Amino acid sequence: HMKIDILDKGFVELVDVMGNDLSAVRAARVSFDDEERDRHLIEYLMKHGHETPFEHIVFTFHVKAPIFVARQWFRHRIASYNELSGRYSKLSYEFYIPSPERLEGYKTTIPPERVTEKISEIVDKAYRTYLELIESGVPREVARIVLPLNLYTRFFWTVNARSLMNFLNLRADSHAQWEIQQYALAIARIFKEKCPWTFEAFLKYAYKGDILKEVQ
Amino acid sequence: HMKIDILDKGFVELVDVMGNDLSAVRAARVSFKDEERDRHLIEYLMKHGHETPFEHIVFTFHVKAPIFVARQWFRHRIASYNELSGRYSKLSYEFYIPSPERLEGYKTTIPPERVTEKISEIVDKAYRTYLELIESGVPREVARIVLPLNLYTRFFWTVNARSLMNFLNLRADSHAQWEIQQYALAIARIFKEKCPWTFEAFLKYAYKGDILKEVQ
Amino acid sequence: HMKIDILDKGFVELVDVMGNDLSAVRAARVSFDMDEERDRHLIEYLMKHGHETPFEHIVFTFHVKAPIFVARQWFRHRIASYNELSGRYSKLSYEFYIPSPERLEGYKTTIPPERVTEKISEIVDKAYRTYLELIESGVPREVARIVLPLNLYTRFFWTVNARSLMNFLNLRADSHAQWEIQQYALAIARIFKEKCPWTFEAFLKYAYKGDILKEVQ
Amino acid sequence: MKIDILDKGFVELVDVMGNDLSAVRAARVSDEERDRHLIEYLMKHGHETPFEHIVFTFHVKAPIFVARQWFRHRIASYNELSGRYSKLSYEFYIPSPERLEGYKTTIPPERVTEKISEIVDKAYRTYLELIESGVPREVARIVLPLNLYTRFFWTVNARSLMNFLNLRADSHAQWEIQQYALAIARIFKEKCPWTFEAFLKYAYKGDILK
Ligand SMILES: Cc1cc2c(cc1C)N(C[C@H](O)[C@H](O)[C@H](O)COP(=O)(O)OP(=O)(O)OC[C@H]1O[C@@H](n3cnc4c(N)ncnc43)[C@H](O)[C@@H]1O)c1[nH]c(=O)[nH]c(=O)c1N2C=O
Ligand SMILES: Cc1cc2c(cc1C)N(C[C@H](O)[C@H](O)[C@H](O)COP(=O)(O)OP(=O)(O)OC[C@H]1O[C@@H](n3cnc4c(N)ncnc43)[C@H](O)[C@@H]1O)c1[nH]c(=O)[nH]c(=O)c1N2C=O
Ligand SMILES: Cc1cc2c(cc1C)N(C[C@H](O)[C@H](O)[C@H](O)COP(=O)(O)OP(=O)(O)OC[C@H]1O[C@@H](n3cnc4c(N)ncnc43)[C@H](O)[C@@H]1O)c1[nH]c(=O)[nH]c(=O)c1N2C=O
Ligand SMILES: Cc1cc2c(cc1C)N(C[C@H](O)[C@H](O)[C@H](O)COP(=O)(O)OP(=O)(O)OC[C@H]1O[C@@H](n3cnc4c(N)ncnc43)[C@H](O)[C@@H]1O)c1[nH]c(=O)[nH]c(=O)c1N2
Repeated sequence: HMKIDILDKGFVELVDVMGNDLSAVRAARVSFDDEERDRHLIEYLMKHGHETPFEHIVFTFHVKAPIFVARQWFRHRIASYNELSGRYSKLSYEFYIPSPERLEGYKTTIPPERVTEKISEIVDKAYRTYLELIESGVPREVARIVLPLNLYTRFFWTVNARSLMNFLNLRADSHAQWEIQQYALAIARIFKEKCPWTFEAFLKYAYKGDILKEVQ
Repeated sequence: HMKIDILDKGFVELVDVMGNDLSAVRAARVSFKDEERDRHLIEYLMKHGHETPFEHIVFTFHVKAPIFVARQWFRHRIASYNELSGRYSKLSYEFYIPSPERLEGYKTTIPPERVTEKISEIVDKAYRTYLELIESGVPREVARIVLPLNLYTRFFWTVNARSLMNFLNLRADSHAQWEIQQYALAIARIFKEKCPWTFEAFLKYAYKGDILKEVQ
Repeated sequence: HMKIDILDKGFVELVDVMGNDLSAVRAARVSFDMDEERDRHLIEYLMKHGHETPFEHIVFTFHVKAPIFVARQWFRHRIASYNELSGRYSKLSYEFYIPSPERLEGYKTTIPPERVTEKISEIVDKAYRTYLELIESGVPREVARIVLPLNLYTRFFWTVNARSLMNFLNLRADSHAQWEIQQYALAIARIFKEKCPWTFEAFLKYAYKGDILKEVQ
Repeated sequence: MKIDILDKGFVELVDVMGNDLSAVRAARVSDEERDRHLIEYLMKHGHETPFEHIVFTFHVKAPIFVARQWFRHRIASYNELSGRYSKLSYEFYIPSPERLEGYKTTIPPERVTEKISEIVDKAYRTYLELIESGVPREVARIVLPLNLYTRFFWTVNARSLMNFLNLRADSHAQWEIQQYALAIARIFKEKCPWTFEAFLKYAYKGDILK
């Protein structure tokens, strides 16, 4: 299974896939079974906006992302989600602590290392308060509300190539938060590995973002 | 490939599938095996209305059906479709001619065999008019409008188990037209073969229709 | 109620609408927490930068009477709500779309365009008479109707938001789409322009991918 | 219509399209007593598509943990407060001691309320300190707790709204979202009384509304 590590404790793991570039070719021509002619069709469908044949290629991912990242991701309605229940599921209680390198470019009054320290400080205080409430008898659903937005969560993502290509135009772009951009780059990498023709054609004719045309 | 013939010239063919019953188990637990425990979870998710884990099992079918059946089918929006272009495809023109046995139960002034003959008569007249217009230079998109609603079409249907179970509840039921009931029975057969635990649980706790609890 | 007649016997009628151009402004203004000129400037900004979600808050309900072959192309738009006349039970008017000889202008035909119109009328009369003969003899509606041509008129209700409506106009109000549905999309664009003038103007200026709306008034 | 939820939250009706007859007009394509009888017929026989023609727009102010459960309902339109570009107001959900009634706790319920206020003040002060020192909003905000209030616009049709009520206006859903769901049901009852009544009588799967 393809697994790309993202941020300090996160990942993107490919669980399953249905079809390849030819799944889109079969659907566009409508018949159940030439390499150059088939790849030429992929480029034709892409450059002319014939997006429906690409809905026949489906992916299942296992993502471990911080809640603030998952909140931006889960806004993509044309997909299937299954996340860990904060009310009942036994979470690992891992948190995203940005490295000082995340603050490179911004001029700060305090050192970037002090920002990293202040984030660690408040997640430890919040987590200790949570355990103290849990130990005292407060139900999980009430005690968990004190936990920060950088807390790690795990989910299953079933998405078709069409909706995956929309996620890439929006999330694999400089206007999206750096944290989600990283997760989208891993999604693009897994997509390129499984559908090389559809990915290449996408970057050539349909891709609206910027970071995928700059980063290898 | 599983292929079930429906009506006089139609079929339902399984193109591809992603996952099995365990795909729904993995998605519900949020983790990438105990037969009794896994089957007990499928039954728990089904009886308590936890339907989202079943969206992680996806199917691709190749269906050949009359346009009046396709019109009823394509009303199911939570799916992916790709049909033959009536405007450009050099399609095989075949029509659904109901057998006299289709009219069994209804009291008719003319014999059921005469109904079958009258349908064949008018489809031949309509098809001959179409070819005459096509030969005379009329574009396909205009000449085709004279063809009857029993004209066979071909399409590719990508649907997840949840939306497939909604289709079964509605189309594999006596209230739906006899022609689509037949197509839904073939869908249920391919679904049972690939996801036996999910199909058994669905019939036991969620299935709202009638014909699937009567027909084997 | 706005009603635009399409083809020989069809129409597009506006049943209801929710919101206007300022509905999209109110929905966008919640993001960055906080005037006609300023609110029109926002619509144009959202449109040119691909911020499409605020436009989902403007919803329309239409009543369309179109030939089945047109409805088949329309109903492919899944991000909408539909409700059509039941062919199995509903009492249809039994009206058919007969193209005028002017529809065949441009194409070189061996037979005159007037003969094409006559041949279409000929076969719809034959099919309709066969249908009534089966209906009178006791054949159930669901079986007897299968002989009727694709040019037969149907009626439906269409509930669609401005975002999905703008996808429809992109695809159907374009030269690559069949002339029949282009006509229906032009009336949709007309009703959309009348209710959402700022959104429609911004749409043609920055987001519209088709061709006929930038040429036809 | 505005219904206040929890300590600082609300559900406000922005706009609505149609009423009970919008579903009647949409169904009749396929008299008060005869129209109401149709509503009950469509509901008891599972004819749900005519109800998609009644659409609502709400303005909701709810904590992030409630919004996370709400936003899982994909058959709807959402528009939320950025966070990356918006000005973070000191608005967090502090449960009252009455929220812990029923559970036996080692510390008093009033001390739980105090400990929640204590940690939100610490997290909000840390946030302002990072913001003042030059840390961008999108990075500094990650320290804020899940009880932080957010605002969003919700455009949903009656069919998807009735699915939301079957799931969220039920004892199995968290008590906080149940409260919001009761406000969604109240506004729905006021605008579509026939649809709500028939829904309660034949289609409603939950428990708290009955
Ligand atoms: C750089 C940036 C900034 C922000 C945001 C995003 C980005 C990249 N987003 C999220 C997007 O709005 C959108 O949710 C997401 O891009 C998914 O984007 P999305 O495009 O809505 O994805 P989808 O999976 O829901 O659906 C895929 C396609 O399906 C169609 N669709 C689906 N449901 C529909 C329906 N109901 N009606 C009509 N069409 C519908 C539509 O054509 C869409 O492209 C914000 N959202 C918000 O509310 N306030 C904000 O300030 C921001 N902003 C701050 O982070
Ligand atoms: C009491 C309780 C506990 C938990 C949860 C919920 C509740 C109430 N939920 C969230 C539900 O899934 C939620 O109701 C759903 O997302 C929206 O619930 P939902 O019912 O899927 O609502 P929708 O608006 O997305 O869509 C409305 C309808 O549209 C159809 N649909 C939409 N998209 C589809 C598609 N892609 N494929 C097929 N059909 C699709 C489908 O028929 C659905 O009924 C959990 N989810 C999770 O992953 N782990 C968990 O432990 C939990 N659990 C704790 O949090
Ligand atoms: C000129 C022309 C020619 C032809 C066709 C059309 C035209 C204009 N179309 C129809 C399109 O394929 C399509 O259905 C629709 O027009 C676009 O219709 P569409 O763009 O898919 O619109 P929508 O309303 O279903 O959904 C709105 C948005 O929602 C998203 N979406 C919705 N459901 C989704 C999902 N499940 N997965 C991923 N994304 C999904 C997606 O981003 C989409 O833009 C054909 N279809 C076919 O099967 N064979 C053919 O030969 C032809 N062709 C000959 O007539
Ligand atoms: C016996 C019988 C008879 C008829 C019909 C069906 C059957 C089974 N229909 C068709 C019917 O109205 C419906 O369109 C199809 O059965 C598809 O059902 P869904 O919408 O549930 O599936 P679909 O696949 O489209 O969606 C699945 C689920 O997604 C949700 N959903 C999808 N899009 C949504 C949206 N925009 N808003 C809210 N929820 C949404 C719903 O929860 C739905 O259950 C009909 N139709 C007609 O027009 N006239 C008629 O007379 C009949 N008669």
